[PDB]
Amino acid sequence: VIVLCGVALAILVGTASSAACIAKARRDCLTPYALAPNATVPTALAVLCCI
Amino acid sequence: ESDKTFPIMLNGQVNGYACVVGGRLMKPLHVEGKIDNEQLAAVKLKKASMYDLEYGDVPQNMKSDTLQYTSDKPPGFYNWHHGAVQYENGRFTVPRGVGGKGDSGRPILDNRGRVVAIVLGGANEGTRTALSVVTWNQKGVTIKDTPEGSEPW
Amino acid sequence: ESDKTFPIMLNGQVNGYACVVGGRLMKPLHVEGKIDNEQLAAVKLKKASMYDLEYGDVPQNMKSDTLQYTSDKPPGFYNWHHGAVQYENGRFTVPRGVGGKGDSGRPILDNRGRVVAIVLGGANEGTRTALSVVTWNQKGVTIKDTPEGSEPW
Amino acid sequence: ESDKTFPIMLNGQVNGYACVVGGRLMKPLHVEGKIDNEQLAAVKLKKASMYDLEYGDVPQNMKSDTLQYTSDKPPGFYNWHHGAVQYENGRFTVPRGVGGKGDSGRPILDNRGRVVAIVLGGANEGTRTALSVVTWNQKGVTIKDTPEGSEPW
Repeated sequence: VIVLCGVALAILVGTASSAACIAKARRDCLTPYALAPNATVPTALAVLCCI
Repeated sequence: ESDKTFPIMLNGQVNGYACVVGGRLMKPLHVEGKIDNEQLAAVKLKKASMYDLEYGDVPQNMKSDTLQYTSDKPPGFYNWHHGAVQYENGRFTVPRGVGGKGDSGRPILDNRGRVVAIVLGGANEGTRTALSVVTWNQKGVTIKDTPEGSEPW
Repeated sequence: ESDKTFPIMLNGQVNGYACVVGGRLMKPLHVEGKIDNEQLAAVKLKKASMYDLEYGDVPQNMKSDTLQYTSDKPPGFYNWHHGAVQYENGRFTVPRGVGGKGDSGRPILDNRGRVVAIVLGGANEGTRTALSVVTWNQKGVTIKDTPEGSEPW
Repeated sequence: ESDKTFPIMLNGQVNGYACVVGGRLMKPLHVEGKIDNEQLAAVKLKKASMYDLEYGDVPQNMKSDTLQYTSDKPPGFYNWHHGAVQYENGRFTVPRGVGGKGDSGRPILDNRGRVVAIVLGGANEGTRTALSVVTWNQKGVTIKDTPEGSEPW
């Protein structure tokens, strides 16, 4: 039971960290273009991190 | 300037001057207070802390009345609520002692009534005062330009 | 008119008008917004949903400061904030084009200054525009007169 | 007077006045209402119930400009919002009829622009009206005066 719970906790924390890092990268790479007109953004970053 | 630049109020004091540009409001993050306009008080402010700013979408009524972004900034004199500002060597400077706290968010103006930079702070270099501001770029990038010793008003 | 007719605020825009008649305050139900008067903001409204209206008892200071109603309706021209309205064939009509959304709750006046009806909407026949309003009757009966194709303004 | 004397408002009606004297804000206890001023609304009011008053330290940005007080009370006529008050026999008499509800908290001024007392109410003596006020004293003392039949305004 301890081993399975530890595996679940490790998966949960890894996913949470990845989500936080992705959202911070989206913020960082998008907020300069959101404060300006004509956002000629290479759409790979948005398409990757929109979902 | 007067028509579309709404002070932020707090404790009976003005702490800055929020500006609506291109259909979006901008307000310096370091400053605190309330916006006098009830409509702007109902906007959700997304914070870009790396630029020391938050932004939100202006309502449908106010969309037509906003200042204009710009990109081209020849060095020289530019308009300002307290007068004229000198742009040189990729740096904005003002006569020493003009401006201060409570003046954050003031837009630097161009001749055609277009916004060039937003005042965040000022650094005193003895002879003049260097403005820490956020500027645009030819690729449409809002660069926050802050000289050494800048103090966020 | 100007003193006793009040604006309704919707996100800071006018979207209708509330009329004070005989010490009671009416407001269209389809129009949603806040009354500009703080006193009227404290009036509880009970809704006659089939008449698309809500009425409330105005406080004691403005019970005297109110529009006077009337019931005599000879056919002909009657006063209106946007000009003249024609009462003909038991129908209220205006030149086709004047009036629209946000004009709901506008009072229709008599020449002596009394109120005859309150506008709720309009339908265009092409030649003129027929107004869906509320009209009073000789028996003291208020009919919500809505021509076919009436659209609430 | 006009700059530094603040109405007290309740339900959209002015029902009282608060005054700033000597770097401190005071207000009639009997009256209920907000104070429109942000800092005064944010001031903590210590309530002296037998004095029928609450006092609060005025903030620093306006403590510099506050009403001056006095203890010396030579007899004679004294100017006030609705004219002049006659001071005699340790009593503030005013012509009969003058004043009523909502005038509480109005300062009584000196000819040299100094505050001497605050009115709380009035009682018609017949040809005049005796003011119940809060006088001061030469020994650094403040005395409430409530003429028999004093009516809280």
